[PDB]
This record gives sequence, structure tokens and C-alpha cells, in this order.
Amino acid sequence: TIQLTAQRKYLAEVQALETLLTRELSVFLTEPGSKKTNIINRITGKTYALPSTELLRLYEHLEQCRKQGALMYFLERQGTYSGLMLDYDLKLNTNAVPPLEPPALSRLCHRIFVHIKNSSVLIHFFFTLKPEVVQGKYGFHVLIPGLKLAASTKKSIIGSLQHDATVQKILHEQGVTNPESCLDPHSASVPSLLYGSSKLNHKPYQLKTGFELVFDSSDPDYIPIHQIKNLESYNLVSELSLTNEQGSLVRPVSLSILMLHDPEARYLHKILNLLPPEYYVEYPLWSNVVFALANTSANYRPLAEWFSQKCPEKWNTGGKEKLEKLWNDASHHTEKKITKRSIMYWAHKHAPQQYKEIVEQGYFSILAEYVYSYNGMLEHYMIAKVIYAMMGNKFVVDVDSNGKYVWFEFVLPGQPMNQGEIWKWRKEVNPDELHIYISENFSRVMDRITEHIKYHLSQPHESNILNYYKKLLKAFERSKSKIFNDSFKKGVIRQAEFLFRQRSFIQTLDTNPHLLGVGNGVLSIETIPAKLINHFHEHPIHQYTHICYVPFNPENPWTKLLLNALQDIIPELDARLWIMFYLSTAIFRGLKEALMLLWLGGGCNGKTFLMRLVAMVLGDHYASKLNISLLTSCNSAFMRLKGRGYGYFEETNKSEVLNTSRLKEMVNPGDVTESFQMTATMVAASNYNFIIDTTDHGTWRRLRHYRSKVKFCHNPDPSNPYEKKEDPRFIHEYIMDPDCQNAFFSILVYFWEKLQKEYNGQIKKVFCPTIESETEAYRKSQDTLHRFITESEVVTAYAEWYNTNINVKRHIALELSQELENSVLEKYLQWSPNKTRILKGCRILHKFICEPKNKWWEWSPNPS
Amino acid sequence: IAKVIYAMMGNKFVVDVDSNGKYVWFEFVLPGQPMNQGEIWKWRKEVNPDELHIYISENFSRVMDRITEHIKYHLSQPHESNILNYYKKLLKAFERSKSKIFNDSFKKGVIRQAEFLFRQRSFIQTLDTNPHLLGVGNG
DNA sequence: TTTTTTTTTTTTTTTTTTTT
Ligand SMILES: Nc1ncnc2c1ncn2[C@@H]1O[C@H](COP(=O)(O)OP(=O)(O)O)[C@@H](O)[C@H]1O
Repeated sequence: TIQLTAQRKYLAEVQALETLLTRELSVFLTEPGSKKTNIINRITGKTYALPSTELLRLYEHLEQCRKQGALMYFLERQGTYSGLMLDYDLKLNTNAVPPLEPPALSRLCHRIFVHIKNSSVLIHFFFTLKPEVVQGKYGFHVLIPGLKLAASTKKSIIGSLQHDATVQKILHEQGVTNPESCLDPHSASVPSLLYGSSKLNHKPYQLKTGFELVFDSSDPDYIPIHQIKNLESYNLVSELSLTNEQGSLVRPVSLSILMLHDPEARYLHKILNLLPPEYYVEYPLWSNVVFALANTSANYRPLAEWFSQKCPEKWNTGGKEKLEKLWNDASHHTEKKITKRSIMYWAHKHAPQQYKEIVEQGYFSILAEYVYSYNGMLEHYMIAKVIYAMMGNKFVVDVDSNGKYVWFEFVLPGQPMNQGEIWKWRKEVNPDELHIYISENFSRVMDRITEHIKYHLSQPHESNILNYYKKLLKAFERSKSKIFNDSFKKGVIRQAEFLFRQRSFIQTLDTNPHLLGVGNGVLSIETIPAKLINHFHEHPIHQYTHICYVPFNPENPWTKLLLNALQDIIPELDARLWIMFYLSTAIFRGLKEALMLLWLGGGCNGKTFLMRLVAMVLGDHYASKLNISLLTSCNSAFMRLKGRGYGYFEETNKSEVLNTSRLKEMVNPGDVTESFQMTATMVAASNYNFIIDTTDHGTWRRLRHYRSKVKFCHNPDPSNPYEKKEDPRFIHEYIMDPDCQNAFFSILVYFWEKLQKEYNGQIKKVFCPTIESETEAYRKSQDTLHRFITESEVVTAYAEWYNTNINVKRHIALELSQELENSVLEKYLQWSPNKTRILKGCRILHKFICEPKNKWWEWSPNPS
Repeated sequence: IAKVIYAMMGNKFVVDVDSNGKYVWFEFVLPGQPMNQGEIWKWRKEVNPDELHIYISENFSRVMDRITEHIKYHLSQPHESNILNYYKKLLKAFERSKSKIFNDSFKKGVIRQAEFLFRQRSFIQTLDTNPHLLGVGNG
């Protein structure tokens, strides 16, 4: 990795090889599966079928790049005609080199000559071996490219040598404990390696001896195996090539493509291998990770498929086909977009002490490649990319309506913070902790590079590469200080805000109505029971409340006090259940029914006590007070309740008259207007009474009413259930008590769960005998024209009656005729020849249920 | 220099962010210093660090003089050629950077780093929350 | 003299303010 970039840097011949491959050998492309190719680079798996000219040129260039001592991973495959290539997996007892002798090698040459004379015959012998010092000794490859007899005869020779005992005896003389299995039967059926072609994470072979032995068809009995002199004068790479017939010295007698494609694929491979496959075993978590990877692009379909082969008993007959089914589902899925952050968190949880150094090596290699690319001159983007690599799941950047860039940070426990922000996101204006991380936390990692370079400077090298390393260190010393310059940090931040940008993040914030932020995390009320997330998540939550959640415990003394006081406020069990059910829906933030709740009382009743408690429990984020002038009037006023699920009015003190206007506009769940939506529950209470003049069929259907039957005063009235001693403590205090608020929140969420499980989230399903009884009584009331009848001249007289009875105001006689006709005067209606609706039979007088056992919150059975 | 400021002279000032987003400073006054009348032992709001500038220029220079004389002393000690050359390069670099403390741009950079290092979360809102504390002209 | 020095640039602001 690092050495690859180094060699690409301080070796011009490597650059020449790269240019030759990219320009000249581009036209010589070969299919990966086609066998017409002759050269395959194990680095990139590029199949090539170079002609003789390209073959000789590449042989020469590889000869040079070998002769300085570089590294190369090119391989050749035997064709229809080829020389002899052999493998000896000499797994000796000890990894100690025996002094193999040239006479012994000549005896081996005689043995192989005997083994080949009993075949088709009409030679240079090269012995190369590993640099040794490795378990089970080294491996040996004799190379004989002189002949061309690539056929099953090679298999026959391999078999003949397999049972050969002379070679085994020679090996035993060389102290080999493994006389057999060193020569694999598939030696000639696999591609070979050119001289200097090392194995992956291994070292290239080095030649040992070269012996020239001519042959004669008439009588090969004479054998001059006499040693070759001065092999260095020849291009050994070209001479040793099987496909090279024109040699001078010699004579012619899909996981891989995924790992090759970008490093993030293999990084995901590693991090997926880090955690145990136990989570993969079960369907839920495995499907979760498949969905998560499918959300992040679609190229990882084989990658997940690669992860699918594990547990074949669960993969085949099941997992295999459901894998592609889930992939097809996720290709169009839009409900959730889990990303690699969850996988990183899982690797954090399950397998510690290892992913730290793994990612450290990863981004250290990234930064080493960066610094190598431009010789120690690093700029704002150059550091900013590594910074993005550092904290990829900690910060996010978005653009507001004004266009200003704004940051957001995922507050977690164990860091300095405010009260009630753990495990959830907070807005932020100018990255502060990012600056310290850049200047200090990052500073350690690059220090590693420093010593790393010094390490490579400590090792002996050539003068030119040593001078290059000295220049690299000198350049890097200048960039050393720039981690502290403030203009440098400002430029780094300005560059990085582009990298950290995430499109469509502010507008999708808080869009889930079932997710509510609390003092100790976030609650998802999507399912029953609601789930508290006290760990990493992937949800856009910014609004919250400072009320910590506790499980609904009726055994809490404060819970008992709240239940008793709430029962005392309105003793009617059915009415109490209905009103608590209505109030428990304030937590929901989605669309709701077009209803408002208003209820009246004489005064000094249970009003304005539970109202303010509910308001403060919901909080400023989720609740908003509203002025009474919203409905009594004939625009920041309408901007209220944006996302707030609870709307309420203060005490009216005096009496007010509704204008019949904006009433339908504040209740409908449709468009109201800029355009915005309304999702809130409306609750109103007053000491006095209102005036309503309308009898539309839609109206009085989208409306409810109630009257308080209790009275609270300082002097108790004995034997009167409708009077109880007011408890000032309830008001002045019992609000600031955090435990009281937590218990109240638990009680409200309990009633919300009860409503969801019983009536499936509809207030229409739940009915109270008291409700729609007092409501219909009020509906029968608030009628004036019908009352006037039973008490242009008719409409005029109605006008003065209304003025002198309730209120004096301007009147319009055009429409009032319609309600007068629709009144009880329909039967007493007759027409006129002048097309006028004159009146007959008229004369203006102008002369004078059940109770709970011990738990009303138990809600009783369905009738309640 | 900002970390040195935080360490040496850090228990006198606090930095916070207002609603408008402008960074603001607060200082804990002590007896015997220029100030207004009758506010001793309380916290004063302040816009752009003034006494911090004098502290950086005067006290920090005195401290770095100690480092300078320490380096000169260890240079005076007998040593090999390589370590002597290393110390000499340190000497030229440090004396070239000595006068940089008085740069107004550098000083403002130190201030804009201090406004990050000296920040304390949840400080403006926690001011004067206790109803029982009443500031008076004598404390 | 040439390689190196070196070196002031730069930076900051300056102006932007942005403001009702
Ligand atoms: N369930 C209850 N038991 C005892 N006292 C109560 C109960 N509910 C309310 N109270 C008290 O009765 C008083 C009624 O006055 P208040 O609610 O202020 O009248 P209004 O709501 O008309 O302004 C309150 O001070 C409250 O403390």
C-alpha cells in the first residue's frame, strides 16, 4: 500500500511502465474470462494478449524495474505450447537452509533429462527459490522454457516425477521431511509467475544457479550440464518467458472486482467481518443491515450477497431468495434510510480494541497517500478530507432559507452539554469542538507519519531515495506548524463545509410525529409500548422537552395524588375518561380530527389548573398559549401552533361573542394561510358564557361542550359532592415539582396508549353519556330567532328585540328572512301577488352512570 | 499560546454566546485594580479582551524569558556537535518568533482562539438564578 | 557566485457591517 505509492514516486521507470500500460496496452485489452490473454497483473487482474513486439518491450521494461529492485505482480499462463514450469512445496522439518550443491542440481538435471527422454524430443536450466526464512522452508521453481510441448505429456511427466524415488532420496539428503506433495499434480494447469513476481504479502523468487545442457537426437548419452557464465548480461525476464521464442540466451526447441473497485468496498468488508455473525443469523438484524447497505447506493448487491453465503442452511432455501426480495423492496423503499453509521456503532459495541486501530491504519494510509502526492505541501481541502474521514457521523451541515450554512452536532452522554440533550442533535453556528479536534486530536495521527518517515529514513537505502526522503521531511516540517494558524483553520472549515453538506436535512427535521425528545433521550410512540432510544439512532429530531420520562407507575404517591385530584375535579367517571382520552392525544403531532373542546363553569372550579399543567408538560417546544382575540376579532397570530400539539386560551373573565369567522379556519386539517398545516388539540375554558349564532349542519358536529359541576371555595359546604375545598397548593405550586411533571407525563402517555388500543386512535369512537348530552343542550340553547318567535316588520321587530335583550348591533335584513322562514313560522307562511313573503297567523303581543371500584383510571369495561 | 493563557491566567474570565451569536466575555473583578465604583467581587460583562492583551504582552514575555535563559544555559553546557547545532537552530527559530507576540494580527488570532478555549457551556442562563444572592457596593 | 537566503508579503482587516 504505502510502498506502492513510494515506488510510484521515487522510480521513473515505474512511471514509464504506467504510461506504457495506459497508452500502448490500452488497445490490447482482453476479456477477463477469455483465455487468449498471456499476461495478467495480479495487482489489477488485467488480462492482456500482447503481440511479440509488445511482449518484448514489456519483458525489457520488467527486466529493468526488477533490476533496481522494485515490486511487480504480473503472471503468465501456459498456452498450447510452453516450456517447463515446476513447483516444489518443500515443507521441510526445519526452516534452515541446507547447502545445496551444484553437483546435486546437475544430478537433478540428469534425472529430469531421463524423465523427458521417454517422450517427444528433438537446453538452459534455471533454478529459482524463495528468500527462505519462513515456516515449512521455501518453495522452488525450476524453469525450462526451451521446448514447446504443452499438452497432457506434461501431466504424464508430473505423474512420473510423483512416484520418482531418486528425487525424494536427494531431498532427504538435503534434509527434507516432505519428499512428496511438494510437486503439485496441477503444476502445469495453472498460470505461472515471471521472474521477480512475488506472491501477495510475500517476496519474489531469486535465481540460484543456471546450467546449460545441450541435447542430441542421435545419442543424448553425453551430457554437458556445464554451468552458464554471466547470466546478468541477458534480459532474464525476456529469456525466461515461456511465450518468448525470440530469446537470445534461450532457444525455442466477483469479490475480486469489488475489492479492486475503490477502497470503501474493502473497508466495509472489514468492518462487516469485525462484528460476530451472530446478528447475521437472525432474520431481523440481517434484514436491517441489508436494508442499510441497500439504502447506501446499489453497487453492494453482490457485497451483501457475499455476506449471504455465510450460514448456507439459512441462506439457501430461504435467505437466498428473500435476500433479492428485500433488495427489490429496498430499491424503492423510502420509509427509512439506515446508513453505515449504525454498522460502525455495532462494530463499536461488539468487537472493541480492534476497530480503533483498523480505522486508524485506514485514514493513516489515506493521509500518507495525500502527503506523498504533493511532497508535504498540504492545503485546506487536503486536511479537510481527512477531517471528514475523522467524524463522519458526528456533525452535519445544511443551508437555511437565508442561505447561511448551519451546523448540527449529535450530542451524546459523557460530554459537556446542557440539561436534557443526550443522544440527540443540537443546532450550532460555528464549529468549536471541531477546531480542537483538528488542532489536537488530528495532530497525533500525523505525528505517526512523522516517525513512520523517520523509520524509513533509519533503514538503509540508496543516495537518491535518501535525498528524496530528506526533501520530503523538510517540506513536511513547514506544514507541521500550519495545524495552528487560525486563517488556515478558517480555510479548512470553509472547504470542509462543502464536504459535510447533506441535502434535504433541515426540511425533514422533526417530520416524524411519533418521535418526541425528552430530558433523557427520545421516545417513539409509533408502537405500543413507546420505545426510549438511549443510544445511537438515525432520526431527525431537534425539538424536545426538559421532562425526563419514567414508566407509568400507579404506585407512585404523586401519581396517586394526581389521580385523586383529577377525579375530584370532575367526579363523573365517564366524563373524566372521555376528557382524559381527548387530552392524551396532544403528544401526537400528525393529522387530527376537526374538533375543538370548550367547557364552561360558574367560577373558582377545577379550570386553569390541569390546563396549565398540561401546557407546561408539553412545554414551549410542543405547546403555545393563544390570545382570546384570535376568535373574537372580526400576522404572527396565525403563526402560532406550528408543530405545537396543544392550543389553549387564557381565562376570559368577561363574556365574549364568537364572530362565526375563522372558526372553521382554525379547525379544518387542510391548508391554512404562507401555507402551513395545523396539527393540534384545542382546549378552552372560561367563567362566563359565549354567544353563538349559527345552525349549520357541519357546525355543532365539529364542536363539543361541557359544564363543570363542581365548586371550590374556602368555606366548605357539608354534604355537597358539588363543592370541595379549593387547594391553592394545586395552583401556585405542584407545577415546578419535576417528579410531579414526570408522573403527569406518564399518566398522559398511559391514557394515550389506552385510547390507541381501545378506539384505534379516534375520538369519534369513544363516547360519554355526559358528552353530547350537555353539548346538545347548549346546541338547543344559543338560539335567538326561534326564541324571539316564541316570545320587513318581522325582521325589524326581531332586530330591536335582539338589541334590547342581549346586545345592540348592526343588522342585515336580507338574509334573516331565510332563517325566519326556516323557523317554526314555515307553516304560517303565505304568498302575495306582489311576490312578497307577507305573514299570516301572527300578532305582535307587545304586552309583557356508574362508578369505579377503586380505580377510575382503569376505565372499567368498554361501557365505562 | 492560547493553551498557555488558559492554564496560567484562566481563572478570571469566561466566554459565552448570546442570542445574537456574538461572543461575549465576563470578568471577576478583584480589589485593587482600575474599575467602576462599588462592584467588587462580582462579574462584569465585557466585549473585547483588554487586560488579556496586557497580560499576553507583559507576563507571557517574562515567562518565555525563562525558557530563553534555560536554553542558553543548556547551550553553555558541554555537548556534542550535533546537539549544539540542534540547539542553535532552536535558538534562531525562537528568537525569530519572539517579536511575533507583539503582532496585532497574531494577538487577535490568540484572542479568537481564546474565545473558543475559554468558553463554558450554560453560563449566561445560569447567571443570577439564585434569588438569595444580592450584589451590593461592598460585595 | 550560486545556492540559499529571505522575505515581506501574507495575514488580519478593509470592508463586509445589515440593521430596523
Ligand atoms: N380537585 C381539586 N381538589 C381541591 N381543590 C381544587 C381541585 N381543583 C382545583 N382546586 C382549587 O380550586 C381553586 C379554583 O380556582 P381557579 O381554578 O383559579 O378558578 P378559575 O379557574 O375560574 O380561575 C384553585 O385555586 C385550585 O387550587
